[PDB]
Amino acid sequence: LLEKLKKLEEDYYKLRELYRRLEDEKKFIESERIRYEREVRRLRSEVERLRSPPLLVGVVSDILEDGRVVVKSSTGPKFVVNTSQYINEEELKPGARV
Amino acid sequence: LLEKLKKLEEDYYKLRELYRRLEDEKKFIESERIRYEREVRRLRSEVERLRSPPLLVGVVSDILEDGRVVVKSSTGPKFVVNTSQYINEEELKPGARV
Repeated sequence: LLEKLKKLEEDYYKLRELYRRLEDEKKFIESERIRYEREVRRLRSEVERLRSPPLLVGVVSDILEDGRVVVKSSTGPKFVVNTSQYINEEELKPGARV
Repeated sequence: LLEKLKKLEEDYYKLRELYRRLEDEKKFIESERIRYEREVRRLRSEVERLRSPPLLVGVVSDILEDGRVVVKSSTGPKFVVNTSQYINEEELKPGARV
């Protein structure tokens, strides 16, 4: 009865202090989490963007109605390549750097 | 004295649980903190492979208005790749060693 309630009160009090004390130690940790969040995102994004396979420049030197477009590449030689579905043969005129 | 013992007991219960949620929140953050810190040091490795030798000189051929830069490499081919937020594009312009 009386004995029962006092033991509960003591035990709530005891653990209230334990959590309050721990909270502090991890508040310092949260501040750092945020710091690290900014950098996790910014670093990863700038590396993958530069790492991308170099998109070489060609100039639509010839064109055909069969899908093939002869692009004089800036490496030296010409290549005959077939264009994607993003770019269309309507967009590809002579003099068009691609 | 049942009245006395209850009043102290109810006082401590609410504070105890209030701190417990904060402790639980900030524990979870602790683990994520360590995971993300390891990732900033790993991402700095990716960054540092970009900074490492071999390196090749390029000179900027032109600036496209879409936020990409066309760089004529000293090998031959000019290539279109994205820009960084490490670098500035006010330092990039036609003839700009990079």
